Amino acid sequence: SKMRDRLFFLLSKYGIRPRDSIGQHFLIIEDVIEKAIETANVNENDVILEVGPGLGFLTDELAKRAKKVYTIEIDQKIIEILKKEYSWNNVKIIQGDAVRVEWPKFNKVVSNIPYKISSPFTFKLLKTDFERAVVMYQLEFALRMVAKPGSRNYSRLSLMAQALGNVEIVMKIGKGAFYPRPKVDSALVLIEPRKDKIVLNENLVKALFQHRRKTVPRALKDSIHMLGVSKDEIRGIINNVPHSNKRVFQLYPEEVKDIEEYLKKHGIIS
Ligand SMILES: NC(=[NH2+])NCCC[C@H](N)C(=O)O
Ligand SMILES: O=S([O-])[O-]
Ligand SMILES: O=S([O-])[O-]
Ligand SMILES: O=S([O-])[O-]
Ligand SMILES: O=S([O-])[O-]
Ligand SMILES: O=S([O-])[O-]
Ligand SMILES: O=S([O-])[O-]
Ligand SMILES: [Zn+2]
Ligand SMILES: [Zn+2]
Ligand SMILES: [Zn+2]
Ligand SMILES: [Zn+2]
Ligand SMILES: [Zn+2]
Ligand SMILES: [Zn+2]
Repeated sequence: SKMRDRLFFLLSKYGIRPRDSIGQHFLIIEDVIEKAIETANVNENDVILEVGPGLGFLTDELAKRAKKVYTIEIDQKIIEILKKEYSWNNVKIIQGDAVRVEWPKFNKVVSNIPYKISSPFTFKLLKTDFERAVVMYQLEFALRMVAKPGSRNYSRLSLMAQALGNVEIVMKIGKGAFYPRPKVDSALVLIEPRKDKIVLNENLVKALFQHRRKTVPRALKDSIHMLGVSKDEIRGIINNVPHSNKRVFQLYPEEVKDIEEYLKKHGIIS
């Protein structure tokens, strides 16, 4: 393992630990890096966003092919290492939490995504304008992203992915491709924005999917009551909601949109 050795050499050169966070797993196989890049069709005109460059193995490959790369890294020591170890003309390193910082404009994402931020990063991405995202997640998370309405793992993530994106698992990635080796496989995921998006009210979606096992009427009565309004105000309106015979985890985007329009009509959503 050429690149695994390079990892050990760099780690010890700067005397740094393999992880700043329990879920840090460096991508250390060149063919997986190149597969991600080729899946994304990275070319000389692309502006790329990466999150968590680590010791910069994917960043390096991106920089050779892309017009510009923005890479977001929380750890200042990692950043110092990237700056000393590489010579790129076309990489802007953004210090901070990728979930919290403002993103530059980009047309593509090519990134390994730490599991700890997989969910908030993906919700943020789905709300941005991009042409294509090729990202690596833990396999179970990727399977959540492509779950179908009514499956056990269909969640708010699944709904928004279906509503806003076209998502494909391109392949599994073995745990052998990272150091340290994770306990589970990863997956390479391709995301493109839907041309005809189903744009859903985020507060409604969160309210419904708080307790996704609940019936649609119960989920709404409970969530709206907890906002601070009397049950008496909303009981009859909620009892006549469309798709009331479903549990929330069975709802298609199209059905959530119906609920939203009904709720706006009845003064429950502003
Ligand atoms: N495994 C893959 N490369 N799948 C490619 C999907 C391409 C995508 N649906 C598009 O509209 O461009
Ligand atoms: O701790 S690693 O398996 O995300
Ligand atoms: O090509 S990278 O090593 O600056
Ligand atoms: O493909 S998993 O079994 O490493
Ligand atoms: O996309 S919103 O539901 O976080
Ligand atoms: O909260 S009021 O509408 O009874
Ligand atoms: O069933 S809803 O799309 O009218
Ligand atoms: Zn980091
Ligand atoms: Zn190469
Ligand atoms: Zn689980
Ligand atoms: Zn619950
Ligand atoms: Zn009460
Ligand atoms: Zn329905």
